[PDB]
Amino acid sequence: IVGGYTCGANTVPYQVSLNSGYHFCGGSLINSQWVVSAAHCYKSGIQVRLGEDNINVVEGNEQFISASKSIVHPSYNSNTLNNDIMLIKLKSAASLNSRVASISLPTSCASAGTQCLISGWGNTKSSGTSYPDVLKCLKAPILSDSSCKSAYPGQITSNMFCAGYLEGGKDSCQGDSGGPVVCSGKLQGIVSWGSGCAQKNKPGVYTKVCNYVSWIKQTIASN
Ligand SMILES: CC(=N)N1CCC(Oc2ccc3c4ccccc4n(Cc4ccc5ccc(C(=N)N)cc5c4)c3c2)CC1
Ligand SMILES: [Ca+2]
Ligand SMILES: [Ca+2]
Ligand SMILES: [K+]
Repeated sequence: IVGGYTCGANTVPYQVSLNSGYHFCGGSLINSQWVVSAAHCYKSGIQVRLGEDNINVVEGNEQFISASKSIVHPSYNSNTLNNDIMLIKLKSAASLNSRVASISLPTSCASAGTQCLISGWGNTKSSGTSYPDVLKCLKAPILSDSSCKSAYPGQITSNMFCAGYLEGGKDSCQGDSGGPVVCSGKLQGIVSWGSGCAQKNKPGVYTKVCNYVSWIKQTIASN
């Protein structure tokens, strides 16, 4: 997150860190046994870390649970990032508390201009590299589809939306991938891609979750 603020210890309780010996992507807990992240974050040997603030210090609220199963969306296209979503099932159920909570699936898509909260442990530099230890937060509005498509000609699909600032300075970045985009208390997006980070006229692109609700519900019920 570029141009964000320090959220504060367990302020985004559904935020998950995917670890494979190091943090490599964010995720969102949708229930005691399932996490939603991006298909581009797919990897073997995933450990899910819940209730994390500072990823390099154990402050005692953490729950480290191995993944038993990974399911990348059937139509995921690594070339275009269309359908950038994966489900991750936990070996054992997480213990929900004030620090570890699940986020609800959206019942409908959100409108352009709706304010959202994006979070993660990604790079905080527009151009440079500086990874934080504590979770960063950022408020950003959903952009109009026209603005999104104008910004990335021939690359935006109906499964994507843009959020951020056209004037740049604030965005998600590498390290935030797979992370939640929460608008009006529902998971509306997943940090997917972009052109650099916080650049003028290059907002963040997010997987449009509301398109995936029956897929998520059905997949979960059968696994
Ligand atoms: C050909 C085509 N249709 N494309 C559509 C868009 C897609 O963009 C991509 C595709 C793949 C990768 C990729 C893979 C490994 C490591 C870093 C990679 N990056 C850079 C990358 C990755 C994640 C981001 C999250 C947020 C932001 C952001 N500004 N908020 C930028 C990111 C940049 C990519 C950007 C690939 C090109
Ligand atoms: Ca801390
Ligand atoms: Ca910690
Ligand atoms: K990334």
